[PDB]
Amino acid sequence: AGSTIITSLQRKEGHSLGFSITGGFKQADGQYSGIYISKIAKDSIAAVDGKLSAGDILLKINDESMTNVPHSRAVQMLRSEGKIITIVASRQQ
Amino acid sequence: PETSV
Ligand SMILES: [N+]
Ligand SMILES: [N+]
Repeated sequence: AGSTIITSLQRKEGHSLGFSITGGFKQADGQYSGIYISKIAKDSIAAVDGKLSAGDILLKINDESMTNVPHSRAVQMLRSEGKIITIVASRQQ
Repeated sequence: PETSV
C-alpha cells in the first residue's frame, strides 16, 4: 500500500510551508477523494527539508487524519500551524 | 481546486 513518509516542517515567520494540495472532493459513493501534494515550491521550507514529494498522499497532519476529509479541512489544518507541523504521507513505487 | 500552503 506504499511506504510511509514522515517529516516535521518548521515554518519561518512570514512564509508558507512550500507545497500545494489537491483533492478532498466528494465522490459519488459519498467519500471524499484523497488529498495529494500537487507541487512543491523550489527553495521553500518543504523543498529544503526534502522528504516530501509531489504525488504523495497525505495521511495525517499532527494527530488528525486526512483520509475522507474535504479539501477545505486539509487547507485549514495546514494554515492553522504557525511553527512545527508533522506531515505523514504515503508514497507508492 | 489546488491550494498553496
Ligand atoms: N523532526
Ligand atoms: N465536495
